Amino acid sequence: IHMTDGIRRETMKKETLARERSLAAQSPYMAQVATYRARNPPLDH
Amino acid sequence: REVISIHIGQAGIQVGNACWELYCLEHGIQPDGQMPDAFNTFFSETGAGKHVPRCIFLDLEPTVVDEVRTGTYRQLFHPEQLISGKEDAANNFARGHYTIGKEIVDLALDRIRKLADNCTGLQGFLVFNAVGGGTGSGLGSLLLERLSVDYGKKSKLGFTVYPSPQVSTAVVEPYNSVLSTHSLLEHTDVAVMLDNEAIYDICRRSLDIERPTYTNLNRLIAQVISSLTASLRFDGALNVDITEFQTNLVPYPRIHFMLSSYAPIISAEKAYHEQLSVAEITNAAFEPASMMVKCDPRHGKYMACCLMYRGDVVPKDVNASVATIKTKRTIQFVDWCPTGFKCGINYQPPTVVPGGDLAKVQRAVCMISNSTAIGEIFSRLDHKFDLMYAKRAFVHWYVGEGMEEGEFSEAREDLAALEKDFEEVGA
Amino acid sequence: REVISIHIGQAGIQVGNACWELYCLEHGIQPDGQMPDAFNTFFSETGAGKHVPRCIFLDLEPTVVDEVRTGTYRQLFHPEQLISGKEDAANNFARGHYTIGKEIVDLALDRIRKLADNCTGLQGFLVFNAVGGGTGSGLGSLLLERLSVDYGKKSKLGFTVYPSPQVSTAVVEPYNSVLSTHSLLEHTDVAVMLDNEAIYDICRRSLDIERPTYTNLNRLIAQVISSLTASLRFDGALNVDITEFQTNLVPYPRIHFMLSSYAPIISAEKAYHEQLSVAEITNAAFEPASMMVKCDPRHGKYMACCLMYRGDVVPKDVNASVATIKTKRTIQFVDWCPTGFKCGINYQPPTVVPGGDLAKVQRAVCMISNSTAIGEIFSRLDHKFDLMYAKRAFVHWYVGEGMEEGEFSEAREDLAALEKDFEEVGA
Amino acid sequence: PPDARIQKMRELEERLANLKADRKVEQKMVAVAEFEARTTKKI
Amino acid sequence: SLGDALTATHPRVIEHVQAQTHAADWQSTVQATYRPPSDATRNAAAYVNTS
Amino acid sequence: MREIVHIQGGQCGNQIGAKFWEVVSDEHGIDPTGTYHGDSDLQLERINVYFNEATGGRYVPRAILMDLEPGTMDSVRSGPYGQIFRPDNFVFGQTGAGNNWAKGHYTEGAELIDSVLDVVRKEAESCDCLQGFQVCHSLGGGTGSGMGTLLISKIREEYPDRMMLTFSVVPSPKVSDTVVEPYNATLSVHQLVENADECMVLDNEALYDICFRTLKLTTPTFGDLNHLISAVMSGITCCLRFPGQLNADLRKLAVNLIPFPRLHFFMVGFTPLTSRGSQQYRALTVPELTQQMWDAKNMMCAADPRHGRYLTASALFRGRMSTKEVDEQMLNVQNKNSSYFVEWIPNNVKSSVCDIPPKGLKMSATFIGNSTAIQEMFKRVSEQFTAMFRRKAFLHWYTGEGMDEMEFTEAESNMNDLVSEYQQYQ
Amino acid sequence: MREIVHIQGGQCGNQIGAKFWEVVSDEHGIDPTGTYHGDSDLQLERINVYFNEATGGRYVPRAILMDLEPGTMDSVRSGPYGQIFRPDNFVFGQTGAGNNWAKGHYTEGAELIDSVLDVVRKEAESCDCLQGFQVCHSLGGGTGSGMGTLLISKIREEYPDRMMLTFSVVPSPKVSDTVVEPYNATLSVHQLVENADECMVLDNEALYDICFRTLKLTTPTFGDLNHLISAVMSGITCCLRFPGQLNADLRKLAVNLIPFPRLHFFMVGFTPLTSRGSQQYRALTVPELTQQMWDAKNMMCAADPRHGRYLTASALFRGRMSTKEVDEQMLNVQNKNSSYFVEWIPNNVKSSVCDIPPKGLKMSATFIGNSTAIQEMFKRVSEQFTAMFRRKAFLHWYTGEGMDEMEFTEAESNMNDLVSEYQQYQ
Ligand SMILES: Nc1nc2c(ncn2[C@@H]2O[C@H](COP(=O)(O)OP(=O)(O)OP(=O)(O)O)[C@@H](O)[C@H]2O)c(=O)[nH]1
Ligand SMILES: Nc1nc2c(ncn2[C@@H]2O[C@H](COP(=O)(O)OP(=O)(O)OP(=O)(O)O)[C@@H](O)[C@H]2O)c(=O)[nH]1
Ligand SMILES: Nc1nc2c(ncn2[C@@H]2O[C@H](COP(=O)(O)OP(=O)(O)O)[C@@H](O)[C@H]2O)c(=O)[nH]1
Ligand SMILES: Nc1nc2c(ncn2[C@@H]2O[C@H](COP(=O)(O)OP(=O)(O)O)[C@@H](O)[C@H]2O)c(=O)[nH]1
Ligand SMILES: [Mg+2]
Ligand SMILES: [Mg+2]
Repeated sequence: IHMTDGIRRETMKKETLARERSLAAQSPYMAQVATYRARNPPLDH
Repeated sequence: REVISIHIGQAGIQVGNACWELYCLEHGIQPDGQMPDAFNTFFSETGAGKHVPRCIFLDLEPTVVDEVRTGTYRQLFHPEQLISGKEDAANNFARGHYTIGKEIVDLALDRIRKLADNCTGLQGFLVFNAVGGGTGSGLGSLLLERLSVDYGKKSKLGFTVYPSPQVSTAVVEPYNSVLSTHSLLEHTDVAVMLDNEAIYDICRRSLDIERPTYTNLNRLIAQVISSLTASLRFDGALNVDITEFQTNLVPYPRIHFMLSSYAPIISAEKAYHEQLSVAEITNAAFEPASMMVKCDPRHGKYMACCLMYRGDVVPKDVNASVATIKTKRTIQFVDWCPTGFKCGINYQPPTVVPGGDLAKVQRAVCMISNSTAIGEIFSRLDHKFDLMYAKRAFVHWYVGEGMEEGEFSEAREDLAALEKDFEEVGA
Repeated sequence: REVISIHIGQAGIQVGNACWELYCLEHGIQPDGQMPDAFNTFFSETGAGKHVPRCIFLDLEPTVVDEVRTGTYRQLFHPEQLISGKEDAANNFARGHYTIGKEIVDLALDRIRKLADNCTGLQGFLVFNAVGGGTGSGLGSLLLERLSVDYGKKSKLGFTVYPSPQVSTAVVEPYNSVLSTHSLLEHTDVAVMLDNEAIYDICRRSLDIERPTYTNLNRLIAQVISSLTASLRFDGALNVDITEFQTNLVPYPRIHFMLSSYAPIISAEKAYHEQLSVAEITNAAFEPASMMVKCDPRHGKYMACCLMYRGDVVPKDVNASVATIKTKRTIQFVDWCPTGFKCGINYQPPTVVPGGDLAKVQRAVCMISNSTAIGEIFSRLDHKFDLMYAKRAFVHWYVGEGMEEGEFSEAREDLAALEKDFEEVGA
Repeated sequence: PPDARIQKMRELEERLANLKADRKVEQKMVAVAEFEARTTKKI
Repeated sequence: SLGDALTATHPRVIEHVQAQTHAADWQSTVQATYRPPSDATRNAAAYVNTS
Repeated sequence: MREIVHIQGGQCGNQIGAKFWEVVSDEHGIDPTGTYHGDSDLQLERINVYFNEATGGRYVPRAILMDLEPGTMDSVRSGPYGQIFRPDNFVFGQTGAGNNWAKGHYTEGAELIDSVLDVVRKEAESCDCLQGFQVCHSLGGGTGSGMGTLLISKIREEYPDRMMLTFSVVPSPKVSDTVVEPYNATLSVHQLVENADECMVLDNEALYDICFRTLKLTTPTFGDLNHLISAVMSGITCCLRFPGQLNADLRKLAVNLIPFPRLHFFMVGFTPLTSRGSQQYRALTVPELTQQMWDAKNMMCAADPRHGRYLTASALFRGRMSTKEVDEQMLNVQNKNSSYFVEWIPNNVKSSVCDIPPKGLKMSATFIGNSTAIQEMFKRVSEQFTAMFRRKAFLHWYTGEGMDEMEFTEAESNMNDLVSEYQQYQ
Repeated sequence: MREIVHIQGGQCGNQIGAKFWEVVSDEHGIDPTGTYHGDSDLQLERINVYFNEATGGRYVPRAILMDLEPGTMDSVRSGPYGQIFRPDNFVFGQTGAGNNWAKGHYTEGAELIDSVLDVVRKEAESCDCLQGFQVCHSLGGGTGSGMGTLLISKIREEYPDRMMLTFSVVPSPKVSDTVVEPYNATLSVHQLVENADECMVLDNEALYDICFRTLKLTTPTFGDLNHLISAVMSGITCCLRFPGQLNADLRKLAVNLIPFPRLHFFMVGFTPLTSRGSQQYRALTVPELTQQMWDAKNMMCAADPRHGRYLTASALFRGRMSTKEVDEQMLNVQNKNSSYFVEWIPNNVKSSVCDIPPKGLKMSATFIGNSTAIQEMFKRVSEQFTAMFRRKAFLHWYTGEGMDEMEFTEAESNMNDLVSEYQQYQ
């Protein structure tokens, strides 16, 4: 039963850590997407 | 105008258990045997308000016989027709034909003599068997041979259930089938094939049951037999007796093996979905999806066809449907036969049984024909019988029973001769 | 007088999308359903200022159907007239003929019944489909046979798409085509052939479009169907109806397969160049380069021909043109039919579509005839069908879906009988 | 008695055929009535 | 300390900057072939209504 | 409408699936926060196939996460498009297999496969018209091959009508990553041949030299390789997501590529592929895509098609084009090198067209080839299997878990029979 | 109008009632000081059922708090929403029972039930139409089981026609606090089977399982369990407090769940219940409520219904909803697993609809199922009782107070006949 509670605690902690890392790493990806989207100009009909 | 029935083997007497229930609910006779002229062909009036089927159940094991004795139909049958052996043939043709058959066949014969004596206008007999088993193969052949000796000129409806090619419950049933066909080929005048996987497909496709037991197969076989006998029991606008069948469906003395079919075959909820006529049931009686036997009639050429119609049919529409079927180019008849058809109408429609899986239909069609695909079935069975025989598998118990190689060689040669006859008559 | 048309499959509903665009444009019907008496045969007038087409779009894949539902013509089509299944049949005759077709055809015929009931002067049906696929061929044949059962007496004009000899898109289309012909033989009344390689060559040669797509093909098919229906739609010097195609172009009930041609097939810039007249447009409609089916009529022999004329056409010119054709020996008619021409004149010239490449022509000719090169096309397809069936390739799909190998051989033999019939007639 | 059910369907079919013939006659009357008015408008 | 799993990987593998079609330019063939006939202005040469 | 349920197993499968979901989310115009931010309305009409709308435009992918070691889930969640996967879809053990098919197929799978079955069922009846199952995993490993293959067997047993499509990576002669590749690979393919509907074989060396020649990259890490695999993965299913001129679903391509039940091993490629310095050379024309599609250097398996015969082929085209040119090029490639195609089947090539090219392109084509030259990879695996099994090396780790040598005999015999059939039909 | 009077027993009952009153006060918009501050007018018309107008918009709960130890009252008064309870309602003994049924049922009940009866009779006669009584207590402690049971019997003798609910928690062997729990539990059940009108069984181990697996909480204190119990209890009487498309009072629920008067032991569940991490990724529909309501792992009792038969069932629904979808889901769940429902009662599910959901939610549901699997826990307690009573352990504390062996023997006799009839009807 102690094993199960330890698994739960580590899972919650690592969920929080992974969320923090993902939010940290999102912004440069958005900057890169903006940079390679600026290359394509939309057409005028 | 009467006919009596005998039952041999597990399958035959179970089919008869279904058939007599169906007949009793046809003629309004309760299981007690009292009704609260047509019944005279199957029932003889006894005492005051009692009817007894012209039936005899015969088997070697006592089990199924004693649950027949202890079932609901206690008072329906006279107890002393219910004849029980002591030990089974054990799926052994030699055992059932020489060991146990010699002492029970006498009782069957001196029972059939008095059963016929009670009758006055006996048209013939109708037997029920499966040639896959042991007791339904050996002692049935011996008994029917003894009747052939005793009567000779009397008709005998041979209703046989052959084993399917792929679906099989036993392992030595090819030998039993071949040894049965040795005698059934030249003893009985009319023989009907009943395959097991074909009925499985019939109940799976149209009857839409995914878990079919033997009871439904027995119910539909009983319906087919009742449809065949309805021209006997009831008067129609165009009636046919048992006698016309031999002279109208058998072109040669050795070729007597007629297929079966039925239509319409619909469940309780399909009957509301569509409305019926005669043309589509005439067409559906010829498609192989409703045939009772594993065969491919499109490969072969028809010899003759018998069509029994029940319910509400007039001769004009059947004649028109026959003309349309003849004009169709999907099925072809043999050159020497210009007309291979035989129609028939009865006024009384087929019945339904509470608890059954059939619907109340205005009219129904029973189809019985003759083609060369039955030769292909015989060849298919013979190939797998010879496949085992090359190593003398399972033969030595038959040998120790008292038999030898001679009848096996003769049976293989007789089946080869039947194959040659089938291939030569089709040209 | 009215005609209702059905479009089956991805090809059928796309050619219907082009065809109904043409129908709306030619009668001056703006895409929302109202005008800004001749329209009565296609558009039913409802309420006040609103027209609904007499058609149904049906398919088992909803993608293209609902894309049409959200196209330019949203309010034009009735919401319930665009039937759409939930899953594709995936190039399988069995999947569209037994498994998924069983529960869609009932709704389609329920809608067709009320569509015809709203009509009063129905001439017949008119089907567009493609047999190279599974959604088209299977349930189209199923619906065709069901309508033949229901109505029967009403004509059914067939405009099918067989796979081209060299250019093809699928792998297993021979099976679908063969089993489609197996029913098109007895259920379709007049069949009008449409290939794809021939129209590709026509577009590349006449319209000099270097990169054609399916849209141009469908636009030309719409041109053909409109030119052959304008006789019913508008008044001319000599009017013809649906019954004329059966009476004058179908000599035997088992021989109904038609060749299509159209003239003048010209672009917008070359209408300036050439001086259009009856003689050369009639002559041009006979060379194989202007035929919508990849076949050579020189290797065949004509039986009967039909000629529709639109625009400023005087009968003396067409009589002179057909006389000059008859005196020509490059093409050969059969001595069997001494008079093998059928003509029809309508006053209104063919209409033009904005964005199309066909120019506004003073007059046009649609030539629909019968020949024996269709047996050559069927023989060529049969060659590669037999070369591929030898290895039992792709059979397991059809067998598992619910079918078996028997009907493959039966349709093969039916096609062989067709080959023999066309060989005999061509003598 | 053996043909009572058959007599019932015979009566059913003959009555339905008579009704359908009457409906066709009515359709013919409607057609000619509409034809007259439309032709008058054209004139 | 971090690895190199965070890479754009779109400009390195699959991209054609000159030949890209912008997502607003996406259209089906039927959408581009069946225009409102009243105001079709996507074709250079067409039959003008001449009363 | 027609629904595809995605399944991810092992480290390789998890990473390639994360890349696949990134590419798909980019194509449908949704940002890594789970909300739609595209411009064209063509994307929204077919997002149900891969996403479910929960609240306020939050489109959640329809995927299952499966592994046994925390590192791979941590990598999936830490990167972008990591907080879009459903937290409950991360069904996940804790002990790890570690290059052992028996461990992942009999012990770990015993108490982990029930939860994944519950998740896949809950997520399967969540949709109305399920089209089939699409899985991507590894074969040389223990967790992906064994547990994933047992899950394949279970979902084939429960769902016997819905289709099954697999992307599996296979061992390689020069780049041999682990040591127990033959034992795991043989049993994986032994189960796949009897249970999987169609398999598309992948290998890292083909991707390696594709990056060598076509892209001329210097250090092509796993990201580029997984992006190429994901591009093909999305190109397979582009018909269900966009309107086209002639649509072809998974069943349409499977009936046009599988003549026999055991003839379901394909090989894949992708077009166009050019270096960054050569972006202006190639014009996006049908002949230019066709010439690269049929080249042996563009194939994604270590099997030369010139050493065998094509049995059936499939071409999935995207973008606005003309059918005449595509069909003419297909006929031309069928006719010239006719010695490389089978004889007893006409029109070996199946074609399909869609009007929506993938983002960043103008038009693309995807090739699926059922060539008989794939038996060379199997013979390569079998010779190593027979040599290493000869003295029962590394065997005790397998028989010590419940297995017997009879399973190895069955796998070797069955795969030898398969290579015999492939050689027969050549 | 129809009036609900609340009765709380023991420490467990007092905490449960405190949480329940906080939740209800939050629903009706009264502040912790006792003054109404809500927005809609629907929060005034049906608040007589729980509160009483004092002056200036001050509403006092219709509750009577019972215990035998000052700690429970002190904690109730100290906590928030503790200044709304009327001090005269704090009926209160001094010595304490202390985990002994006999003390709270024969000795301590004698001098305390008179004040409890006085206060409950004073409040009950104040209102015009009492809908019924409501009791939440425990079967493990002394003052909750014995004194609560004595009060139940006294009320049944005094006001016979009125309804009566019993939210009684039954201790489990896995989560076991007190040594002498079987002695109190069996006799309390023996009295309840004739005294209480209908009983809904709660259990702490089931609540712990729910808060572990579903809510994904790491430290499930008594606050979370009391919150779940309070939400369940508030959900029951929602139709009395708000209009709906199909209303259902307590008697209407009882008549559709009790075919035989001695079968009134229900097993209870609540939905939706989602973790905060998984709160974004879920769509909120009727199927999402129905699939979780019928789940065995969502039930707040220590009895698996899959080991028994759903003899009757009920469902309470809150929110602006479609009756067609509710009926279709109920028919689907009835017809899917036909083996879990009894044969001689068709259409075993009773449904009701309220259009006002709980605060912060758009849809919710509640389940009250009279199953024959409730007899699992009765055997699980009676086996311990028979195992310990056979040696007269701790008996000298019970015998030396007035009780003798006959009460015990009749206790397991009624326990056995109840469980025997429950097994019979299975
Ligand atoms: N149609 C039908 N056939 C049956 C039935 N029972 C058995 N059979 C067939 O009979 C064949 C074997 O014979 P059985 O009926 O089982 O028994 P038997 O004929 O008395 O022969 P033994 O068992 O050796 O005594 C099997 O291959 C079955 O196909 C049945 O209830 N209905
Ligand atoms: N001329 C022409 N042919 C078409 C068109 N669309 C489809 N086809 C033909 O249809 C054949 C394949 O069938 P599909 O139209 O793709 O679809 P289907 O016939 O309904 O069968 P499934 O694909 O299984 O649904 C192709 O070989 C094409 O030749 C079209 O717009 N014009
Ligand atoms: N192409 C590609 N291959 C990968 C990736 N990750 C791992 N692999 C391959 O997977 C193999 C190892 O499989 P493994 O993770 O041990 O499988 P498991 O033990 O079942 O989880 C190695 O040979 C790698 O080449 C990836 O992101 N892309
Ligand atoms: N669900 C729940 N259970 C509780 C709470 N407080 C106590 N319990 C349970 O009640 C049991 C003890 O009851 P007890 O305090 O002796 O009741 P009393 O002596 O009659 O007042 C323990 O096993 C606890 O698990 C609570 O706030 N909520
Ligand atoms: Mg027997
Ligand atoms: Mg299609």
